[PDB]
Amino acid sequence: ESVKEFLAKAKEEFLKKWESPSQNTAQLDHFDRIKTLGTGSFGRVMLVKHKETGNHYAMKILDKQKVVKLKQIEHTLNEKRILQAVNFPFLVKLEFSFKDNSNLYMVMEYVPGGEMFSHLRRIGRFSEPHARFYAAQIVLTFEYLHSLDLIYRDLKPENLLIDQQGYIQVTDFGFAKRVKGRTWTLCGTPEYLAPEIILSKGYNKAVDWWALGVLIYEMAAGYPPFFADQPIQIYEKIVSGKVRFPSHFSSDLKDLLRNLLQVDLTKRFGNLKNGVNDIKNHKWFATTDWIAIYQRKVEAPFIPKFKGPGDTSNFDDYEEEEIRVSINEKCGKEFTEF
Ligand SMILES: N=C(N)c1ccncc1
Ligand SMILES: N=C(N)c1ccncc1
Repeated sequence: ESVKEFLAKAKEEFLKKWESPSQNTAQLDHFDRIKTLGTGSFGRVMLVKHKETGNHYAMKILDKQKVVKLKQIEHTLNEKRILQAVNFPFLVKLEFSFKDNSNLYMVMEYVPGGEMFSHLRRIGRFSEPHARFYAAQIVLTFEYLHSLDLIYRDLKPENLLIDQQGYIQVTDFGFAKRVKGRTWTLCGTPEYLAPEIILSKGYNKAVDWWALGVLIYEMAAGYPPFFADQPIQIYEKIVSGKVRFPSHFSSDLKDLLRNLLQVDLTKRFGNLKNGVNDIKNHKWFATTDWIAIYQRKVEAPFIPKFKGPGDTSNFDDYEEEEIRVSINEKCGKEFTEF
């Protein structure tokens, strides 16, 4: 009942913000730009500093014209509407949002420890206790998101930032969506796609649990289970129903992964009658104090090295491009609700 009442309040609070989203809560010249932290086909993330408070933030900047051309309008409206409505210890907090003639802006907390991906590639692979600590946070986060009828759809090490306490902060909700029932969009990253996405089926939250299997495998092995030079070859391996495990994997880890990497979505852990509890009660998680993880009372496997809230050393170097704002409004109709 404690979990039921927790999730009921979580949904109440989400729905109130979902039905009346915040809009236009800062403007660009409230900030100084410091450094580009990442770049994509239609957007960027920049470290910025608020000029009055001195606080640092990660500012996601999306080019409206490029969003339209890459057919990401609905997805970018999803991302902002969801981010301004959610609240969970392992989700990056949105602090401000606004738009101008050219761009959409989402200003969120800056997490200086960097992407899990960098740390995983630096060390090679995580020990099972280390992987399990992160996995437990994703399990709780998906329990939260799925109870709100939200599917995340982009789980991968690059989207998991490590904070000052060594805990995960999930970022990039660009593919997240509120879904009652099925949805159909081809999106994600090839190595993490569930078979039913590859096969163009109407799919559901079970794709997140498949991706968790991929993530746990990758954290514990150092590489994902389905790897190939071309996406088509990755997809053939994903749908095959065959995975090989390193001998150093524990038997419990292999058993959990076989049930998360279940190609038949109707047999996949997280999608059975007991839902998330088939995962939480699995022997691989026997040492996990779920409440202590939620309360952030467990000592983390490591704390990232950084000097302070403005340190960018755990992110990499990109060409610094202008934040140009047209004299004329672009795509106003498409982004009215942003
Ligand atoms: N890539 C990001 N959205 C990000 C968020 C927070 N801190 C750093 C990066
Ligand atoms: N003390 C623990 N590790 C613990 C394990 C499972 N459930 C609660 C606590």
